Amino acid sequence: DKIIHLTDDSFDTDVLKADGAILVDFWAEWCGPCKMIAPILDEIADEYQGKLTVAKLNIDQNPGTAPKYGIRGIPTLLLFKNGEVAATKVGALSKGQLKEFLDANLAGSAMESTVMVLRNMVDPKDIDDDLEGEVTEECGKFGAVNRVIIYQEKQGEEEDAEIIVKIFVEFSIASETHKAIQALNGRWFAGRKVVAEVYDQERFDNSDLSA
Amino acid sequence: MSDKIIHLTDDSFDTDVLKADGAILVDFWAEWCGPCKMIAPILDEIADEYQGKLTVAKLNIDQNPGTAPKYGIRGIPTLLLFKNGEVAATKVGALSKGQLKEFLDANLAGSAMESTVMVLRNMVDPKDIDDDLEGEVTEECGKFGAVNRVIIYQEKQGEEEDAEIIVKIFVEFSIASETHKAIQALNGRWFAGRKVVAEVYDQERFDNSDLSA
Amino acid sequence: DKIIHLTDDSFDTDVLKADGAILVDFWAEWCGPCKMIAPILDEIADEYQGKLTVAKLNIDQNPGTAPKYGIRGIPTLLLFKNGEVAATKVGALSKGQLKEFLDANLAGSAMESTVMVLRNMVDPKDIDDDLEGEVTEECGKFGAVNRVIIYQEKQGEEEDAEIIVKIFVEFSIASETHKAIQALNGRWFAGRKVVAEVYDQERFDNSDLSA
Amino acid sequence: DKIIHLTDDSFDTDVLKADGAILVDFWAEWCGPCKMIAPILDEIADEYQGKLTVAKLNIDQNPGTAPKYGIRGIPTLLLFKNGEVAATKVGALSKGQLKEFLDANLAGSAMESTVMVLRNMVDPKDIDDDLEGEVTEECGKFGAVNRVIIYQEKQGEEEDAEIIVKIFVEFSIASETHKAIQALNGRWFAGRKVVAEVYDQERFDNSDLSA
Amino acid sequence: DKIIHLTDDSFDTDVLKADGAILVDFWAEWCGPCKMIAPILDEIADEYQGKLTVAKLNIDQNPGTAPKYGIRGIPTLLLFKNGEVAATKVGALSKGQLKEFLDANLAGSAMESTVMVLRNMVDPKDIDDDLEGEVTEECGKFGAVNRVIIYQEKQGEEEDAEIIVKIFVEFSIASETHKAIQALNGRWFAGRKVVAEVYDQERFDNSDLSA
Amino acid sequence: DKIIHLTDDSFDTDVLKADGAILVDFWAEWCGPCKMIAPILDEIADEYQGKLTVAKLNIDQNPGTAPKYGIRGIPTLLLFKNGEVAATKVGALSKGQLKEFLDANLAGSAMESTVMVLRNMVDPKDIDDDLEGEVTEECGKFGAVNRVIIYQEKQGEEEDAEIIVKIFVEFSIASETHKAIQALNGRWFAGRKVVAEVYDQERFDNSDLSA
Amino acid sequence: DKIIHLTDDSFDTDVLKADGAILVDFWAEWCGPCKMIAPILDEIADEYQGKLTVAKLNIDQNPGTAPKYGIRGIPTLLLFKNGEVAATKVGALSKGQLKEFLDANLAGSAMESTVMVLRNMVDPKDIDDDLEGEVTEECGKFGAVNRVIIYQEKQGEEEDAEIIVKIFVEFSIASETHKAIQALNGRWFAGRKVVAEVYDQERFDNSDLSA
Amino acid sequence: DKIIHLTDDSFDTDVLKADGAILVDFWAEWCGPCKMIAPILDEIADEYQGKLTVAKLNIDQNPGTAPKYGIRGIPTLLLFKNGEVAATKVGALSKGQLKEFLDANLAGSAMESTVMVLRNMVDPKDIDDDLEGEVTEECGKFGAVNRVIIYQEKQGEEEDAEIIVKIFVEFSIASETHKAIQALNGRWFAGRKVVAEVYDQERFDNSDLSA
Ligand SMILES: NCc1ccc(-c2ccccc2N2CCNC(=O)C2)cc1
Ligand SMILES: NCc1ccc(-c2ccccc2N2CCNC(=O)C2)cc1
Ligand SMILES: NCc1ccc(-c2ccccc2N2CCNC(=O)C2)cc1
Ligand SMILES: NCc1ccc(-c2ccccc2N2CCNC(=O)C2)cc1
Ligand SMILES: NCc1ccc(-c2ccccc2N2CCNC(=O)C2)cc1
Ligand SMILES: NCc1ccc(-c2ccccc2N2CCNC(=O)C2)cc1
Ligand SMILES: NCc1ccc(-c2ccccc2N2CCNC(=O)C2)cc1
Ligand SMILES: NCc1ccc(-c2ccccc2N2CCNC(=O)C2)cc1
Repeated sequence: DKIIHLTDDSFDTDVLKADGAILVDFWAEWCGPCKMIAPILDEIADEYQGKLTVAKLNIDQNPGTAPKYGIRGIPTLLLFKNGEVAATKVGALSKGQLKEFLDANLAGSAMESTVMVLRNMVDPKDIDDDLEGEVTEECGKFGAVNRVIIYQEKQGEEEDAEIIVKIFVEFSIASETHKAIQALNGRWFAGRKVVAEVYDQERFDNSDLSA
Repeated sequence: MSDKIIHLTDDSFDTDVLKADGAILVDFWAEWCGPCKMIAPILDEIADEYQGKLTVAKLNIDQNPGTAPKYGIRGIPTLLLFKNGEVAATKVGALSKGQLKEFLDANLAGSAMESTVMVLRNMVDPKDIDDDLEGEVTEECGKFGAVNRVIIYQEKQGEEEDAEIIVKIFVEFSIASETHKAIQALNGRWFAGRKVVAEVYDQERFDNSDLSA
Repeated sequence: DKIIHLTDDSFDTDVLKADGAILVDFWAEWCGPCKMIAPILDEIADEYQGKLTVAKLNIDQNPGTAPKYGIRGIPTLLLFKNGEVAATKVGALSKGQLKEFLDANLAGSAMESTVMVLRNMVDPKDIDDDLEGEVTEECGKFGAVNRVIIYQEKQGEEEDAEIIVKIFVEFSIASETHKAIQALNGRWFAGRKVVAEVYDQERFDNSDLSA
Repeated sequence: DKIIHLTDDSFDTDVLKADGAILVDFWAEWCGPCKMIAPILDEIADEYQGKLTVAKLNIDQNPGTAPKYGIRGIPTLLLFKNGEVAATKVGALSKGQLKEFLDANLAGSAMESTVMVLRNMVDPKDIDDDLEGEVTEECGKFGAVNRVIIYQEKQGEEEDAEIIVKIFVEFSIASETHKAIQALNGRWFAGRKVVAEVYDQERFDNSDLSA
Repeated sequence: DKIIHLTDDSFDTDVLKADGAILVDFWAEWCGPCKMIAPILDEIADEYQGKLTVAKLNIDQNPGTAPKYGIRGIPTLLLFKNGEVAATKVGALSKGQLKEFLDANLAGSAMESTVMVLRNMVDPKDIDDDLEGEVTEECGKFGAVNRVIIYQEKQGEEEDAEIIVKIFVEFSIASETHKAIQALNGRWFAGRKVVAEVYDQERFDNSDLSA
Repeated sequence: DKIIHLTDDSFDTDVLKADGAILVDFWAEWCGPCKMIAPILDEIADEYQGKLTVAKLNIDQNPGTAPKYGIRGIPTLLLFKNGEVAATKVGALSKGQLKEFLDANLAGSAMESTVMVLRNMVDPKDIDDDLEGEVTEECGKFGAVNRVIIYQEKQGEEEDAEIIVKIFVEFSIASETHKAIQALNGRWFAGRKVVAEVYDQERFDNSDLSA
Repeated sequence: DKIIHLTDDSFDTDVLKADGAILVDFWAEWCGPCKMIAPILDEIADEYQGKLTVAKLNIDQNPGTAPKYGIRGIPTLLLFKNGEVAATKVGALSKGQLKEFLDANLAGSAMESTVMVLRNMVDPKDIDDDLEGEVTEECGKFGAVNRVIIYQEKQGEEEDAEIIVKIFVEFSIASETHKAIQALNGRWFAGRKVVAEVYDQERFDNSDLSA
Repeated sequence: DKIIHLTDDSFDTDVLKADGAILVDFWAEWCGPCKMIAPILDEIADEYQGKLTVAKLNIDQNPGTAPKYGIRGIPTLLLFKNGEVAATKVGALSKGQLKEFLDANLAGSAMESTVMVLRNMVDPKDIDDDLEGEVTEECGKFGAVNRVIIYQEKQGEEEDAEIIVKIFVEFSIASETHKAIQALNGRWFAGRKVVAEVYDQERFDNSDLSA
C-alpha cells in the first residue's frame, strides 16, 4: 500500500530524514476515532501521491516516539517537511477538513511577502548615516525598493539584554523580494553569515517589526 | 420483497427500534402531511446510502396513535435517531438531504479523540477521604502507566441542603494508551464491596478545570 | 426544470387566483444579483416541490406587474399565499437566508402544526366566561386539547380600528389538529363561515399570535 | 421612575390605547432570568424615552392578562405599536440583543416619512387606467410627486376574502407629505371618510406595502 | 471591601456552606492576569452586592484548596451556589465578559419553563392506563395542565441498563409550574421521594426529553 | 483554453477587452500559496464555465502588468467584468471562500439600483434653474423619472479644492435605470464623455450622495 | 444661545464657507422626532463648544436648500467641514449615538493615510514610459516616495465607457502625504484642475485601487 | 497633565530606558484621528497613573523617531516595557478598545501557565535515557512535576539546519511553575546560560511544541 508503517527504530529515517512532506498518524487498534480516519488517510495517500506520504505509528507497539512530540490523545496527526514539524492536528476530522489542513500547511504560507528581513548582518555599533542608502542601493540590484528600516530590538526585559539589528527591505512586488532572498540568504559578508527571509507583510504594514 | 424502510407499528416498536442493532432513524408521519411528503424520497435515498450503518423506520401516527405521545411528539414530521435503545438525537420538521446527512454523520460519529483522563466513579465515599488517598491512587494507577496528576473531587448533587456528596477520582496519564489500559483493567470491578466505574473523561473539560461531567 | 415563468397576462391566474404558496422572483437578464440567486431558487424549487411553486417574472419582457407591487430594485422576491402577499424580500440572499425567510412565512413547509386558528368565528361583543370552556369541549371531540386562547387583535393603528377575534386551539399532536381543521373549516356558525386553519407552531410557542 | 407597573385592570388603557410603542415584560419575583433583565429594562426605558414606554406586568399579582396573550415562559417581552402586538421575545437576552430587537421594529418612528398612504379612498371596482394619473395631478398641489402606487390587498387566505385599495403617494421631501396629509386627512371624497397618514418610509423603500 | 479573604481552613464555611452565589478567584501576587482582574472584581462586588459575594484565595498562602478543583493556570474563577460549582472561567477577561458570565450563571436559565419534570416517582413496571389521567388530576390543583408525558428512558447503551420513568407535566403558564414544583419537590409518594423541577421549555417544545 | 495564459502583450485583448467576467491570478512558480490554489482554480474554471473565465499571469515571465494594478504579494486574484475591475482577493484561500468571493462580486451588489448618477457632465457654473427640468425631460425618454438631484461636491478640505456636479436620476424601477445607463454612458456631450452609472440605492435612500 | 439659525439665503456663507465643523439639522415644527433631538442638540452645542457649531434649517420656511442634499425624511443631520459633507444621519438618535457619530466624523477617518491619489491629472493617451519617473520626481519634493501606480479604470461595463487615470503616490509616512495634498489639491496643470486627496491605506495595501 | 511630550533627542532616555510601561502616541496637529484620541489619552493617563506612562511624539516637530519604528499612518500607538515593544495599535479607537488593548498588554498574558520551557540547556548530543529522569528530579525541587518532554527541534528546512533541544516541564499548578522559572531563569549550568520561561498552556495541551 501507499502508507509507510513506522516503528520507533525507523522513525528518524522514514520521517525526519525523508524528502517531501510526511503526514504522521499516531494511532492504536482500540481507538474509535483512529479507525474512523483510517479510510480517509488511505484516500489522502492516493490523492496526494507525489506531494505527501502518509505514515502511521502505532503507539502500543511503538511507545518510544509519541512522548517526544508531547502526544496526549489519539489520533494526533503531525505534518513534517524536511525534518520540521509544520503543523499538528489533534483528534478526528472529516476528509474535507483534513484536505484544507494539508493544502494550507503544504503551501507553507498564505502569501509571498514583498518584505524581506535581513538578520545577523550588522551590529548596533555599525549603524551610521550611510547604512540605509547602502542597503537601498545594494538591494536596488534586485528590484524597486519601497522602504528600508534599520530596526534595533532589545532581546528581553533585563537592563543588560542584547540589542540586535534587523534590516527590513520592502520591495514593490514579491518577485523582487524573492530574487533578493535567493541571492542573499546564507551569504557571508565581512565575517558574518546573513539570514535573508520573508517578513509577514501584514505585520510590517501595521508597524509590527517584532517578529 | 421486504422494503428497506420498516413500517413500524405501536406493537413492533419495542423490537424494531428499542432492541434493534445499530442506529435506527424513526420518522413519525401521516399521509396528509405536506412536509412528510417532502422528506419521503430523501429517506428512501438515506436508507440506500447508509445501508449497513443505519436502519430507516417510519411510524404512521394516524394508524399507530400510541407511540408518538410517549416521545412528546407534537408536529410532524419529527425524526428520532435511536442507538441501543437510547435517543441519540431529535429533529423536528422537514429538511434537505444535505442537512439530514449532516445530522446523521454528526450523531453517528462517536468520540473525536481518546482522552488521557480516566474518571473513577463510585469508588470512595467522602467519609473515606484522607491525606493518603491521593498517594494510594497514584501508586495503584502507576501500574498502568505514568500518572501526571490525580484529583480527589467532591461534588454536591443538587442545591438542596442535604444533597448527596459524591467522589470522583480523576487520573490523568501521560498518553491515551495508558488511560485505556487502566480503564480496561478497572472498569466494572468490585473494590471494598462497591462496583467501580472507570471511563474516559473529556480531556478538554479537564484541561479547563471543568470537573462537572 | 421546476421553476415557472410568468407573464403580465398570466399573472392573475398563475399567482393571484392560485392555490398554495407561490414565491415570485422579479428579475432581468442583465441583473448580476438575479443571476446569483438563480441556482438557489432551483434548489428551493426542488426541495419544496409540492409545498411551494417558485415563479419568475422577467420585468423587461413583462413591464406591467412589478409597479403594482412598488418594486424598485431587482431581484425582489414576493411570497403569495392564496392571493395574499405574505412577505417580501429585496436583493440577493444565501440559500440559508431564503430557507429562513420561507420557514418564518410559510410554517407548513417545515411541519404540520398542533395549533389551529379559528377566524371570523365570533365578534368581540360575543366573548364571555363560557367561551373558552365551550371551545375546549367542542374541540375535545377531535382529540386532547392543550390550551385555548380567545385572542383580540386591533386591525391597523387608527384609534377606532376594528377589533377581531382569533380562537387558537392547541392540540396534543398534529393528527388531532388535522381532524379539527377538516371538520370545522367552512362550517356555518351563527351567520358566518368559519375559517379553520393551521397556525405556525413556532410563532405560537413564542407567544406571537399576530399572523 | 420611567417604567409603568401595569395591572390587569389598567392594561388596556396603558397598553392597547397608548400612543407609540410599548414594551411589556411579563415577569415574577422568583424568576431568575426576569431579574437578570431588570437592570437592562431600566436602562432601555431611559435611552428610548420619547420613542418607547417600558411596562411591566407581574403575572403573580395580575394573573388575568398573560393568558390572553398566550404567554408561557417568563420573562416574555411584547412590543405593541398603537394597540397591535408588533413583535415578541421570550427569555433573557443581553442589552445588545434587546437593542437589535427594538431597532428592527422602531426605525421608521425616528423620522417623518415622505410617503403618505390613502386609506378607504376607493373601491377595487373603481380602479381604471386613469386613477394613477388623477392621484398624481391632485397630489401635485402639495409638492413634487415621485411615485403613486394603487395597491390592492386581499384580507385573508379564504377565497372570498375582501380586497381593499391603498393608494401610496411618495413626495420628494417630508414637508410636502405633511401638507398633503394635513389637507386630506379626515376629508370626504365621493362619500368616504379618507384616512391620509404617513407610511413607514423604510417599508415602502423596501417594497413592503402590507402595513 | 465587600471581598471575602479566604484561607484553606475557612474555605468550606465561607464558600461551600455560604448563602447565595460566591465567585471564588484563585490568584497570586506575581500573576499578571490576576492583577488585571483585581479592580474588576472590586467593582463586581459593589455592583452585584446582595446577589453575589466575591471571594479570593491566594494559592501561595493557601496551597491546599486549588488542587481539589483541578486548578492549573491562574487566575481561575469558580462560581459557587449552595455548595455546587455552577460555572468555571479560566484566565483573565474584560469586565463586560465577566458580567456576561455572571448574568448567564446567576440566572439558572434563560427562561422559567412551563414544563415540570417529576423524577423517581414511578418504576417502569408501575406504568398503567390510568397514570396520565391521575397525574393530570393531581397537577390540576396547581393550574391548567396542557399535556402529560410518561417517558421511559434507558440509562446507558448496555444490555441490562436501567430504565427509568420521567413524568413531564406542561402547565399553561410558568407561574403554575412554579407552584407545582414548590409543593411537589421532595414529597414522598408510595415509597419514594420525588424530585420535581423545571425542564428546559425549548427542549420539550422540540421533543427533546433526554435532559 | 478554459484557463487563459496571459502575457503583458495579450492582457488588453484577453482581459480588458473581453465580454463577461475574467478572474486574473497573479502568480509565480516558486510560490507555495500560488501552487496551492492552482487545483482550486481548475475546479472553478469547471463549475463557473460560461459565467467566468480564469486567467493566469506569471509575474516573472510578464513583469509589466501587475505594477499597473498595485499588486504586492502573490497570489492575488483580480475579478474583471467587461474590462471593469470588480474586486480583489489577496493570498490563498479555500474553494468555499473563493466561491463566496466570486458570487458576491460577479453579482456586483445585492440589488440593481433605480438610481443613476451622471458624472463629468456639467460644471457648477452651468447650473441654472432649467437644468433639473431638462434632465427630467431627457431621462423621461428611458422611463418614469421619480426625482433629479443637482449635487455640488467639494473635492477635499483644501481652500482651492475643485467643486464638481453629480446629477442623480432616480427612476421608478431598475429596468428604466439600466436603459438610461446603457443609452447614456460613454456618449459625448458638450465635448466631454458622459459617465452614467448605477448609484447605491441604500445610500441614496439615506441622503448619502457622497459616493 | 450657541445654536445658529439658517435660512436659504445664508446657507452658503454660514455652512459651506464656515470655519470649523457645522452640524446642520433639517427640521420642522410639526416633526415629532425633530422635537425629540432638540434638547440633545442643545446639550451637544454646549459640550462641543469650540469644536462644533450646531445649526438648524426649518424646511417649511426655507424650502430651497434640503433638495440640494437629497433630503427626504426629517430630521436629517449633515456634518459639514470646510465645505464638504463629512457625514449624514437620517432620523432621531440618542445623545450617545450622536456623540459617536460626531467624534468619528469630526476626525474624518480612523487614520491619516500615506497614500495620495491624483485624479483628473492625465488621460490614458498621455501615459508614456516617462510618467512614473516624472510623478516620482515631483512628489519627492514632499518626502520619500515608496511607490507610484499609474492606474487605468473603466467607468462602467458598457462598451463606450470612459477610461480614466488615477495616479497613486504612496509616501513613507503620513506627514509627507499631508504636505503633498496641501500643495497639489486644486492646482491647475496643462489646463486641468487636479484633485489630490488621501486614499484609504488599507484598500491600497490590499491592492484595491477602485475607490 | 500626566502626559509626557517627547522629543527625538529625549526619546531613548524617556522611553527605551523608562521605568514601567510607556504608551507612545505618534501624532500630528492636522490629524483628525489623533485629535479624536487626544481626550481619551488624557483619561487613560489619569486612570492608569502609577501603572502606565502615556507619552506623545509630534512627527512634524520630531521627524527622526517614527521611521525607525516603521510608522506609516497616524495615529499609531506603541506600547513599551523595559525597552521592548510590547504591542502596537494603528489608527483611532474608542476609550473602551484602548482600555482593552492596555489591560491585556499590561497583564502580559491571559493566564499563568503550568508549563515551563527550558531553552539552551542541552545539546542534542547530550541527550540520553537518564535526562528526562534527571530533569524530573531537579524540577521536583519546585513542586509536583506532571510531565517532562525532551523535544528536539530542527531550525529550518536546510539539510544541515541546526538542531536545538527544548525541555518542557509541566507542573501540577501555576505557582510551582513560577517558582522554578524564577529560580532557574538566566542561571549558568555547565557553561551555558539557560532560558526558563512560561510556555503557552493551550499550545502545549494541543501538542504544539513549536513556539
Ligand atoms: N504556519 C505558517 C502558515 C501560514 C498560513 C498558511 C495558509 C496557507 C494557505 C491558506 C491558509 C493559510 N492559513 C493558515 C492558518 N491560518 C489562516 O488563517 C490561513 C499556512 C501556513
Ligand atoms: N557599509 C555596510 C553595508 C551593510 C550592508 C550592505 C548590504 C545590504 C543589503 C544587501 C547587501 C549588502 N551588501 C552587499 C555588498 N557587500 C556587503 O557587505 C553587503 C552594504 C553595506
Ligand atoms: N537597560 C538599558 C537599556 C539599553 C538599551 C535600550 C534600547 C532598547 C531598544 C533599542 C535601543 C536601545 N538603546 C538604548 C540607548 N542606546 C542605544 O543606542 C540603544 C533600552 C534600555
Ligand atoms: N417489554 C420489555 C421492554 C423492552 C424495552 C423497554 C425500553 C423502554 C425504553 C427504552 C429502552 C428500552 N429497552 C430496554 C431493553 N433493551 C433495550 O435495548 C431497550 C421497556 C420494556
Ligand atoms: N486507600 C483506599 C484505596 C482507594 C482506591 C484505590 C484504587 C485507586 C485506583 C485504582 C485501583 C485502586 N484499588 C486497587 C486495589 N484495591 C482497591 O480497593 C482499589 C486503592 C486504595
Ligand atoms: N506630463 C508629465 C507629468 C505628469 C504629471 C506630473 C506631476 C505629478 C505629480 C505631482 C505634480 C506633477 N506636476 C507638477 C509640475 N507640473 C505639472 O504639470 C505636474 C508631472 C509631469
Ligand atoms: N501576546 C500575549 C498576550 C496574550 C493574552 C493577553 C490577554 C490578557 C488579558 C485579557 C485578554 C488577553 N488577550 C489578548 C488578545 N487575545 C486574546 O485571546 C486575549 C495579553 C497578552
Ligand atoms: N545533563 C544532565 C542534566 C541536565 C539538566 C538538569 C536540570 C534540569 C532542570 C533544572 C535544573 C537542572 N540542573 C542541571 C545542573 N545542575 C542543577 O542543579 C540543576 C539536570 C541534569
